[PDB]
Amino acid sequence: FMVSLPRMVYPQPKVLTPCRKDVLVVTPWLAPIVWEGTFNIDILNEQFRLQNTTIGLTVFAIKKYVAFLKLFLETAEKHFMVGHRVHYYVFTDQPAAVPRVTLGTGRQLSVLEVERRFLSEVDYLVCVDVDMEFRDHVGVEILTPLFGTLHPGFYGSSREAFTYERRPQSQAYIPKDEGDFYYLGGFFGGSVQEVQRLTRACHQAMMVDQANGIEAVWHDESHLNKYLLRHKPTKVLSPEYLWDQQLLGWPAVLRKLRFTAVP
Ligand SMILES: CC(=O)N[C@@H]1[C@@H](O)[C@H](O[C@@H]2O[C@H](CO)[C@H](O)[C@H](O)[C@H]2O)[C@@H](CO)O[C@@H]1O
Ligand SMILES: [Cl-]
Ligand SMILES: [Hg+2]
Ligand SMILES: [Hg+2]
Ligand SMILES: [Hg+2]
Ligand SMILES: [Hg+2]
Repeated sequence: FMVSLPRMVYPQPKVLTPCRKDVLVVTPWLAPIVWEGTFNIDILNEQFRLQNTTIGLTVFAIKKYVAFLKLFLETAEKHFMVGHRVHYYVFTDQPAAVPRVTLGTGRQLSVLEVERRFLSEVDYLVCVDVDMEFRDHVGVEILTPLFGTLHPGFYGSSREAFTYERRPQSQAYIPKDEGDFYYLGGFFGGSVQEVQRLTRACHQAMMVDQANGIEAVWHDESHLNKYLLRHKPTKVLSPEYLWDQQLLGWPAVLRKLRFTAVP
């Protein structure tokens, strides 16, 4: 049950004025493609706060990667879901190496040394790589049952150029005449149920490949792409959500660089 939104004053949407004329803002299966300018964050914040939404953010930090936690968490505190309940889940082999980061109210962090728990603690799960930093707003506009993110190196490429697994012997196999986009393995999410279904499917597919003596060209990411090809995401995030300024610069098509690789 969703309660009524309160009176709100904002610019009237214009039916005869396209949102963006330079990019595709909706997929052929009617899933929004999230770009700056396509959403009014005030309306979305209201909708999700009225639901008392809790977002889980998971990251794996093994060995040397634990050194990326401080910047990752510090910037997440400034840009990730500010205003909503957030639960960070840090999976690491070095519990004592996790930095003591100051968190805002309503936000907590759990260190898990290396899943029904997720179902009772959060509404959505966002899974990302730790050797990154938030540089701008990453909010509720991304929340949906299942979302994938456009790889910054292939968003303007033809499917034939996508680095999908091309060997029929692999469960991640995708022929040259199939494929919508090339999604990143480093940033996906959705409801806990959908995320667990995706990870469960990926795990099983990778076990089958292993038994068959084959490893997908881009490992987990290859299987992620096969999954999202057969189970269309309900929202697709633009490259604004995972960029590498050192390697790709800052093109005009990107009004904001929200989450980026650390040089
Ligand atoms: C079109 C192209 O060759 N782009 C490459 C990127 O692919 C590459 O980033 C890697 O991409 C592969 C999949 O092709 C994996 O996702 C890997 O994890 C990425 O690091 C970048 C950086 O090497 O260089 C170009 O942009
Ligand atoms: Cl992840
Ligand atoms: Hg718009
Ligand atoms: Hg996850
Ligand atoms: Hg997997
Ligand atoms: Hg996967």
